[PDB]
Amino acid sequence: PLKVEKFATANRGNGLRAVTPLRPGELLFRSDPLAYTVCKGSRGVVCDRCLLGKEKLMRCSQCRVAKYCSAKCQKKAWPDHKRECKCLKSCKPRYPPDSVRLLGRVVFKLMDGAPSESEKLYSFYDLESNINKLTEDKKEGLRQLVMTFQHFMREEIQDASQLPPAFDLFEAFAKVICNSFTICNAEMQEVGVGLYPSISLLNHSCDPNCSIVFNGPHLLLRAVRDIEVGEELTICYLDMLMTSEERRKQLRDQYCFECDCFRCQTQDKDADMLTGDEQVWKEVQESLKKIEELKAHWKWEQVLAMCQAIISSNSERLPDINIYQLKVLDCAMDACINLGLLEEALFYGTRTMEPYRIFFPGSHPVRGVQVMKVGKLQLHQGMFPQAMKNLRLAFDIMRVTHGREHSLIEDLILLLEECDANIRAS
Ligand SMILES: CN(C)CCCN(CC[C@H](N)C(=O)O)C[C@H]1O[C@@H](n2cnc3c(N)ncnc32)[C@H](O)[C@@H]1O
Ligand SMILES: [Mg+2]
Ligand SMILES: [Mg+2]
Ligand SMILES: [Zn+2]
Ligand SMILES: [Zn+2]
Ligand SMILES: [Zn+2]
Repeated sequence: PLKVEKFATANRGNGLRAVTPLRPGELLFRSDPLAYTVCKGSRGVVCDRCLLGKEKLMRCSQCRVAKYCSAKCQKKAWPDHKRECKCLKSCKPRYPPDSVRLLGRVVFKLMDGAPSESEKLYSFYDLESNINKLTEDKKEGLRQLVMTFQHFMREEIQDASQLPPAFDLFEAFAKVICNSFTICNAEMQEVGVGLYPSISLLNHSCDPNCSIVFNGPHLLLRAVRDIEVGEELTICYLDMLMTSEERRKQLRDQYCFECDCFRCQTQDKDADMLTGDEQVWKEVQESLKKIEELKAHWKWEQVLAMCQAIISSNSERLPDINIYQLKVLDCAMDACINLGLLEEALFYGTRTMEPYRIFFPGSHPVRGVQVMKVGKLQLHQGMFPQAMKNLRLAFDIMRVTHGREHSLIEDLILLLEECDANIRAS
């Protein structure tokens, strides 16, 4: 009962295509990960199982590394965590890279696990390594991860016979880097990384016809536009606010390919993204490196301090459509929400609305969540008609990008019903 199938593309390798016409919002695939792990920055912040930020987490007794929101989450996570727990324990104080911890879970899943439904269309052994396209610097980085893995796993795995029969650690890491999915929360922090081999069949487009959304570790693949029978299915591997030059570099470095898509050919939106004095937004772009690092580690007061020094800077300022200014406004909004400043969060969030409409496609999950947060801030500050307009716009987007299978849609429906009741009382 699949609406999608694997096929061999001409120049792109393997891909995924529709066997039947698809309509916007239609659910193509849903899977749990083959393996996944919390990211280094969100470790000890978000529950290891459900990846939700909780006010109270508790450490696993043995390793004291994994943290859980509930006994339910540690029990559900115990099969995945059982063997790595002894590895994390023995390697303290040192914490392995995310890719190393992710591959360790892959190895344990393949060794001790039943066949994973995540592999239905495509398996881990099928994944693209792009090894013959790797530069010598990339290969050396992989060699370092191999030795890190051999150190990190030395407790559980001392020899190749404990690895799967065909398993080559160099090839395995090459596969992990190109096939890893980043799991993000509503604040654009990356809370986790996981492998979904069936979903790895989707080739990239900067103008994709599909989108992925995450509910905890659970992934949902949906069509965001009408798709003809036989048409290849694509997602965007990258953040939507990047210049064609930035996208080219990232797609080269990580995925070893050159994007020929129409947006990259025409440098679509590049000029509008870079508006303002070039010297000014180079300095903002440099500051974003530190700001987004603080955000990855969930230090909001420090994020807001740096963001205000930009938005409010005595020195020259940039238009809100400048993508680096826009990223700063977004980080400030998310800091104000966590720090409990709603008026200021709404001020920043309101300023991101029109730029988000321009830069994000018609239905994109990032924009849907952004509009939902703004409408939610407006509702709680008691602007009902403004909140209702944005909550309805968020629903128009998120019914396509998220769908009834996503828990956030249920929350949005409750916000709409509350906002509507307030308007009718007036
Ligand atoms: C988490 N997710 C993002 C993983 C993607 C794994 N693959 C896709 C499936 C591949 N075709 C396969 O056979 O397994 C990427 C790889 O696919 C190629 N690829 C893609 N999109 C191109 C595109 N638009 N143009 C050219 N090559 C593309 C590229 O080599 C690139 O590393
Ligand atoms: Mg190849
Ligand atoms: Mg946001
Ligand atoms: Zn949990
Ligand atoms: Zn443990
Ligand atoms: Zn492109």
